[PDB]
Amino acid sequence: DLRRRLKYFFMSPCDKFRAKGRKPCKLMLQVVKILVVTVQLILFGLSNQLAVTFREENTIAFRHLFLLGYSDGADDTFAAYTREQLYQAIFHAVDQYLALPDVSLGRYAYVRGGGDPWTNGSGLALCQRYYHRGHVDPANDTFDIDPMVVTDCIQVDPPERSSYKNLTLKFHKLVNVTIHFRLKTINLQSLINNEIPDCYTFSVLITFDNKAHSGRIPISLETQAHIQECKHPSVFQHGDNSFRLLFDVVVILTCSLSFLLCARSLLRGFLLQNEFVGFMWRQRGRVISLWERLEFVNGWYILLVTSDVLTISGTIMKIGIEAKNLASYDVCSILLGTSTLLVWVGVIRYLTFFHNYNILIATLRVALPSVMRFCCCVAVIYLGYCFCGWIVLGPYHVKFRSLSMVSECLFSLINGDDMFVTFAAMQAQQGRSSLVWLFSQLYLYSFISLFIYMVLSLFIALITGAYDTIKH
Amino acid sequence: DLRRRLKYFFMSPCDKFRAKGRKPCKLMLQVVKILVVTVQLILFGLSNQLAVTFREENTIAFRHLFLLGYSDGADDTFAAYTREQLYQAIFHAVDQYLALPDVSLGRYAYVRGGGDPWTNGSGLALCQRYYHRGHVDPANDTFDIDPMVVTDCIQVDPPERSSYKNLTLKFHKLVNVTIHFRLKTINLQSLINNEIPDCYTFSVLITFDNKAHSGRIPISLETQAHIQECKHPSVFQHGDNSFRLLFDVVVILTCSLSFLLCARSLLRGFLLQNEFVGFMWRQRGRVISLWERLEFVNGWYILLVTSDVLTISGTIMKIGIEAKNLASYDVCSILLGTSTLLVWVGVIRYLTFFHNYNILIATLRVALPSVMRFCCCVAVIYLGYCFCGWIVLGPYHVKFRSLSMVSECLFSLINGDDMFVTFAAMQAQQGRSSLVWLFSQLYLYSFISLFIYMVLSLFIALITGAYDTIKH
Amino acid sequence: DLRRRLKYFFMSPCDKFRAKGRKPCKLMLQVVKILVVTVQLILFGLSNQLAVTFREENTIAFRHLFLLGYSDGADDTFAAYTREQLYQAIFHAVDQYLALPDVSLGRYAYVRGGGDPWTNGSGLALCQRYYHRGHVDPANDTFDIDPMVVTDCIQVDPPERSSYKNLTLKFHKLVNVTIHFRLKTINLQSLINNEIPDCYTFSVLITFDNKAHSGRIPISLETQAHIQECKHPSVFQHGDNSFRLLFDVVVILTCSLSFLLCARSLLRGFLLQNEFVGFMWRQRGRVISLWERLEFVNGWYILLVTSDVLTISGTIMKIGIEAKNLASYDVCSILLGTSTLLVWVGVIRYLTFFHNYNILIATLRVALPSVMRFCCCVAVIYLGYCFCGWIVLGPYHVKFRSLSMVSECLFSLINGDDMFVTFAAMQAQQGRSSLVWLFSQLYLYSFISLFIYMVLSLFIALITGAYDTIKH
Amino acid sequence: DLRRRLKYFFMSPCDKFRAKGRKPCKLMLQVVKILVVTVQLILFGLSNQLAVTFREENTIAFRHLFLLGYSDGADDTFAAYTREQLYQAIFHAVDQYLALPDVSLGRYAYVRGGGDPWTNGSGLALCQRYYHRGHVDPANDTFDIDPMVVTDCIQVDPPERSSYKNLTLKFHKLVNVTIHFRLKTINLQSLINNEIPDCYTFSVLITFDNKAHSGRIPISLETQAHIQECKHPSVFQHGDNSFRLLFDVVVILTCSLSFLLCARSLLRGFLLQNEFVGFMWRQRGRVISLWERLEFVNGWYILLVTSDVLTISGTIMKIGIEAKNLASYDVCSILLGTSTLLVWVGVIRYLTFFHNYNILIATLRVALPSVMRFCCCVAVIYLGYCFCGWIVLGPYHVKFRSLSMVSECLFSLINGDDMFVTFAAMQAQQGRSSLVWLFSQLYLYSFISLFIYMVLSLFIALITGAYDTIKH
Ligand SMILES: COc1ccccc1N1CCN([C@H]2CCCC[C@@H]2NS(=O)(=O)c2ccccc2)CC1
Ligand SMILES: COc1ccccc1N1CCN([C@H]2CCCC[C@@H]2NS(=O)(=O)c2ccccc2)CC1
Ligand SMILES: COc1ccccc1N1CCN([C@H]2CCCC[C@@H]2NS(=O)(=O)c2ccccc2)CC1
Ligand SMILES: COc1ccccc1N1CCN([C@H]2CCCC[C@@H]2NS(=O)(=O)c2ccccc2)CC1
Repeated sequence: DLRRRLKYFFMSPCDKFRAKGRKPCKLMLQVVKILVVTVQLILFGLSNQLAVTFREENTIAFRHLFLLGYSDGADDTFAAYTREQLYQAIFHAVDQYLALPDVSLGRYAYVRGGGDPWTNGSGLALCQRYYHRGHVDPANDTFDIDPMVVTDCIQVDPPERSSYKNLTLKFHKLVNVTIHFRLKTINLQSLINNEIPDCYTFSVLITFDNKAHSGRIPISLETQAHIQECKHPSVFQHGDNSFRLLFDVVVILTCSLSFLLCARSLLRGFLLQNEFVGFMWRQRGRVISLWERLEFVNGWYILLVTSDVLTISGTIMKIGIEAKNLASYDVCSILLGTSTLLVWVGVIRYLTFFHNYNILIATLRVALPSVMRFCCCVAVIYLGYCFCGWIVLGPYHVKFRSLSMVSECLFSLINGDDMFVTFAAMQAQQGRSSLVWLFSQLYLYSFISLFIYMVLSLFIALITGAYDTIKH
Repeated sequence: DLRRRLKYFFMSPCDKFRAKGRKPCKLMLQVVKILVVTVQLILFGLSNQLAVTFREENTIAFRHLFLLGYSDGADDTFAAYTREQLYQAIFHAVDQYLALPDVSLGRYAYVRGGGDPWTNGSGLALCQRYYHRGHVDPANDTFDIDPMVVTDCIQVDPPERSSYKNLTLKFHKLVNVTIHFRLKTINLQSLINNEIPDCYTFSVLITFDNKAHSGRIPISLETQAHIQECKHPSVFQHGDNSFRLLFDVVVILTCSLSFLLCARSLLRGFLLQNEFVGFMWRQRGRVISLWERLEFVNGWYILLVTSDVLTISGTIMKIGIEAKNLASYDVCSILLGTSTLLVWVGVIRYLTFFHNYNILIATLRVALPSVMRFCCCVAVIYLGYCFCGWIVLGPYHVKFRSLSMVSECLFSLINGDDMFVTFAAMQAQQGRSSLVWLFSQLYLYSFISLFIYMVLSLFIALITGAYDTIKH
Repeated sequence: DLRRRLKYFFMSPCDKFRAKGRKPCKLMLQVVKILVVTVQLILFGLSNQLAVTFREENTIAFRHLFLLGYSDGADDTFAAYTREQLYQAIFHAVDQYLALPDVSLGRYAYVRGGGDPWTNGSGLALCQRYYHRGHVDPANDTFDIDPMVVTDCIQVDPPERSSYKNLTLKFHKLVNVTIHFRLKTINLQSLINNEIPDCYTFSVLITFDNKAHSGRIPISLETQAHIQECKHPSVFQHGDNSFRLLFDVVVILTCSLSFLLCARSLLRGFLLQNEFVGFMWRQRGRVISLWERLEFVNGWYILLVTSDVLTISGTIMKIGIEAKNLASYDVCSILLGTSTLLVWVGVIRYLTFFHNYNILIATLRVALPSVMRFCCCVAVIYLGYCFCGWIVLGPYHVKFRSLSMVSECLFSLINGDDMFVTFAAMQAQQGRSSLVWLFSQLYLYSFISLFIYMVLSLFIALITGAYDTIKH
Repeated sequence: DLRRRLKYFFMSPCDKFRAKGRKPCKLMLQVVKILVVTVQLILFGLSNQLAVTFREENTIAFRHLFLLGYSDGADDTFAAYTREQLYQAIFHAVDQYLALPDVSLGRYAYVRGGGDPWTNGSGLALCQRYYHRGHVDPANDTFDIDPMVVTDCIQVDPPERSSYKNLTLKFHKLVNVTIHFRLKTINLQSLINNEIPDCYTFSVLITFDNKAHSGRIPISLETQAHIQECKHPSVFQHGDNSFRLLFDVVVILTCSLSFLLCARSLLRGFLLQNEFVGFMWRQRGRVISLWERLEFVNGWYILLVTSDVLTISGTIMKIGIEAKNLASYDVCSILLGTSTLLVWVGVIRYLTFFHNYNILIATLRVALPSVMRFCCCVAVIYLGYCFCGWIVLGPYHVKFRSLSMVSECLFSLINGDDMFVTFAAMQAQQGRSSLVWLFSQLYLYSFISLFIYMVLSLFIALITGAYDTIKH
């Protein structure tokens, strides 16, 4: 009765073909879906790479043009330690902004005031932020402070093809000094794709930051690009307009077809399951809390459904980005990359049809639960070690400041990396604190030994036991 | 008779609940103790982090302000090789100290003489130490020396809102030159916590050190902070005065309750044990030297007692530190971190109640003795290698100077780290000493091979044998 | 009948010697072939090393002489950011070319015009490439561009024992600026071999590259040597003319003899096989699709034949290179190195004659298929991870730009290398993109854990199972 | 008969004590020998360390004083690229030598002429070496060269408490330029030991090396110390004269006693063996080629004899060094370190008396032969890979120049070190040679995979099989 139905439902594709029904249509559909998803991802990645290089090189040029005394490397630890140093840095930034068209190797254009910092007609705004009242006096031990940041800002307007040299900076109340301006470029490098009308607008922010009030003011330069269409389309675009959008709609249609087929199959499985519980109610025998009624389901279809949902949701956003006003590449790239990862993991299913590959897969499937329980135990011990190391070695070593950093350092240590650099960093404070040095010796030796000579060996033992159980 | 008593004593908590007695009160007490200890540690660590950053940034500013020709990095290998170089360094330090209020980006205050080096009214003291009699003469081979360090010191007093330029430095008898001064700051960064009255006093020591008499005088700058209350309290402190001290007394009370409960339980175990030895004296049978009468004890209660002792002893010192005159963070942080590590290791006990986690724990408990015996053997071989490597490769390579450094280098080598850097450091003296180069080749190859291909494999074999014994 | 024939065919060499036939002639021929191939490779490698050092040192001297502001290291990140910077770099290059004979520490000679860039009488040609029409205007959003690179070039002729200072560089249309010149040297270092008439001609190309149009123009110096005979032979060459060519013809003859013997043996095996299929047709029994009729063959003879083909094909090209007009060392070195690798792998055959070494070899031969199937599964998962990591972490981290680079980074990570450097590189953008930072944490932890604690353990399990099957 | 004798000969020390004979005299003698050898090694190492630091710091001071434009680091890649650069370097060296007493921070003394380069009265000799006849002409392709190095040298005599500025350097025939001078110092740092009369004499050699004739002349500074007694002894030496020599003679006597006891024991074993072969000749039974007659011997006594021979031979040389004219620390340190390594390995013998440690030792003793046979096979494959990698990647990457360097790089790669740095170094020439880049990809991936996933797994399998055989 239901015997033949469940037989066919649990048959492999080859035995299905042998018994009844036509060829592996869904299987070759999934093959072509793998192909189109990978090709789409590669096409997206090449263009993103070629635009990221342009953005980075323009930022490097901006740093070398506007930061005084800047040299490659040293992007951190670039600061000011003297009032004249800070004044010279600020005045150099503003003078280079005013001299840009005569000295720069690129071609930029000024942007007149159209936002919050820039008033009408101004292209650069240097704004300083201080406290409304501050009477810091390290002598007599009195400060008399009320934090309410006041902003006093100057606007500099550029010339066409003074009043900032009178800046007084209020060093004892200063919070930060910032410089805002914008520069329009044209990406001529886009003559390979012939999609040249990439017509950027960089927003440059130079920050002189005085939060810590340490006498050391770090200096930074961050930028933000805003891509557009540079009012000159369809010179070579007649041949490339159709290809990208047609490939995107092909991907969307293939993934929607895959989703509908897998939904049909999952509904079929659900109905067969509910038939089985009823007919087992008929004889009313071997029933338990029924956790295996969930084992009736097919996990590969769940994986496939998730992958096509992610693929179509990311392809919609890619369509929006590459032509329309969508500017959010992070989420789109995360969606597309996760979908491609899942699509490529879904080949393990085509490998479990053959006996030997199925042995190698069943070994891991059998070993996984013990691995996760051991991961619980090791989790708790490793978290204790992370807390102890953070709290003790934080004040002395910069690799142990954040909990994320101490976690990364320990995870690198249990795999053999930066081990002697860590040990030497600890060695560099023996004279400062012999007690902390001795604690660091005990801590590092104990942790590395316990986690390399006793935990990884047990992971190996678990996997080997699983392999032996499978091969017998 | 005693059968039911020992039954209940050795029952698990679930079977205890099933047989007689109320709920796991001690177990949930230990859970809330884990929680409060971890939260206290995190609260302490955040504030220590935020103060250590301030101290470090002020020290960096001091180095860049007072050391002549100083650049980031190069904190070692910063020295002087010429008399005019040393004179210019000293005079630059003193001139920057005198010019600080006009040039510094921070706000500091001078400290008039109140200690040993500083006489009345002086803020800076540059003191040179030489020998009482020294007639070093490399020619004729005569030195005629009697070491008795004499200190000749100058005091410079600062001005308010000369006599050191006449320094003669006695280069052939010099031991060191030092510069001592103090600077008062106010930690305005403490406006997040609103606990702003952190009103430091840095003690800066600039050392020109001539111990080796090599013609190379290294120059260093060390500082020491002395936190205080800056005579302006209770502006926002009304809301934060109670929270920290209340949390500390809550931790103290929870840990004292835990300690008393575990002491009750350990006394119970002792009395049951002494009852067992007597009733076994009654029948007078299966008695040996009685090492298992100690196996009657519960190690988890020992761990818990140690952890609460450490926690309360460290919380008392934290209470002393954060408000009173206690300034010793090293011991307090070590105590708190060790207590948190032990408290988080104490969850393994809650995992050994279930069968599968108990298998994973019993495997390690069974494998530990063989691991420690193999560690004895490997100890002796590794110590021989450390001695040989130190004595032979010490004179040529700086990674092999100290016994602690050669031990760290070898422990990193047996785990795959800095291996090629070590080999290349050895390669860099083939022309100097072919014999030492060949010895270093043999030494490094032999050690790494013997310790990677024969010792770690035996650790794996021990753990795998233990796992197989447990699973059968 | 055929029983004795197949007995002798499958006998080992020792049992062959015991039963019938003379000594291991082919085996000792292969031994002397190993010897001569290794000696030839070493002789070739020493001379290539000694010439590569000369080429590299001349290129370093060229960089320090012609690049303005160049310092060791910094071979990348050497660029120009200002019009005057670029002009000064170009003029410094040309002035140093004109001043070379008075300032250089080597001895070079000028090469008058004999090629495409250099017209008659000119030694240096500085050529700039721009667009035929370009109206880039970042303001108003208009570019009006048609890419057709026009080359405007200047020729500078050197003096014997002006007109380039009038260069205008067209910065808004520029593609690149190049400088071409040649310099003749004589390798006097070849007085050890006494093969001194190495009389080079370096072609130096200095590129000022403006592809990205970023405002940052990287500057590079590449060279190309062209070895010759410097019209002064046979001063010491009478003793060294014969040795190299005689050794090369000895290698050729030995490898041809080896090839002919192995071809005889393979034909013998083929004829015995075709006799076996016929006589099995006689009784007409245990026949299948006959995959073992291919197992009749000897793989070691295939390896040997390939190795002698590669050796003779590379020795012909080495003969051509070292005296004649052949200048292609890459292919010759690849051929010779592959042939030497195969010749040294062919000793495993001499080890499989003894029982214990044969056990160690048969273990690997039995474990190889499972290893390759697991490599298929791991291939697909690892490729999914590579695609996801490239697409997501490409825009932010330079180790993830190319697919080859992300593959190398992941392959290094699963073996414990640059792990914490990767983690810290990710940490450096938490403030920029918390979302990408969290994704990178999940990604790296998941990948390293899955590939270290579950895949390598299964490789170990496969090899251990194979060893246990072999030893029983 | 002989049964009781062989019983006692093969008894353990505890069973010997139980059966007949007094206490473990030889065993506690070996314990005190371990102690004295380790203490002697430590005492030697501390003093060698403290003198090596002085030598190194004086060399650093010499480099910073005499090399023009020298900065810490950059000890390689320090060269000259211009005639005026070389002239200025030479003249700066000589001027600093003449100005030393007025500018140096150490105290040095001039050494008048008493050797080969220095004639009478001269302290510094700058000598240039060129060819007797050289007509290098890169144009016309003619060199006309006969190598016969002629030395033209200048002598500069120092003043007391010109003619080198007229140097012409013959740049087209130059081989090298050298500068030789000596400086007497006094090690005042030896006031801790009070063994102050360490009265050195540094021989400084500054080499301007032009072997390659590349236009790049590297510049180096090497020194050589010559310790002496500085004509002022026995000021504090009355208390330290006896201790070192008494400890050295104690070590010599202890090691000679150990050697004589072990020689007695080995002769005893030989005589018992020769008795056994005779009495087995009596019954004339179970005799073979008799490899076990050598198994009659005790390897621990061989190890001990070698260790005491090395210890006494190195202690004689240490006695010679620390007071007499012996100046060869390399051989002495090698002897002492090897003897200490052997003495500390000799504790494994005291561990094999107990059953569990003996199991852990017997596992390794049983696994060693299979390990060595697998090492033969892996040897041959790894040597093939080394040859191929050297010959192919030598011309492009500096880590692959020497066979020793490629061997160190590969041995580091199979253990997970500098793997991504190697891969990136290869990546840096994709544009230069795509073919060599592709070969390097195949080469590195193949090697690392074959050696990590197939060879170390087999080492683990061998050790695990040995452990299982021992535990059953
Ligand atoms: C794909 O997941 C895995 C897949 C296969 C095996 C293990 C994991 N693991 C490791 C990955 N995760 C770690 C992330 C970083 C910190 C939190 C976890 N460290 S841990 O539990 O103290 C730890 C430390 C050493 C060894 C085993 C666990 C936790 C699951
Ligand atoms: C938590 O302790 C452990 C826990 C689990 C396994 C091993 C240890 N070990 C290793 C940690 N300790 C080492 C500290 C540094 C020097 C002294 C010891 N090195 S060793 O005995 O020559 C050595 C060298 C290689 C492998 C095994 C021992 C010694 C106990
Ligand atoms: C000599 O070949 C081998 C010999 C012996 C064992 C394994 C291999 N392998 C590893 C070498 N090859 C890799 C090259 C780089 C990327 C492509 C392959 N990576 S992988 O299949 O995702 C992978 C990742 C981790 C472990 C096992 C496979 C693929 C065959
Ligand atoms: C104490 O000796 C050992 C002790 C215990 C195990 C192994 C060795 N080995 C390794 C040490 N020696 C190596 C020196 C460098 C080059 C020559 C040899 N490399 S290898 O035979 O290709 C090779 C490569 C990978 C794994 C195993 C052998 C060769 C004996």
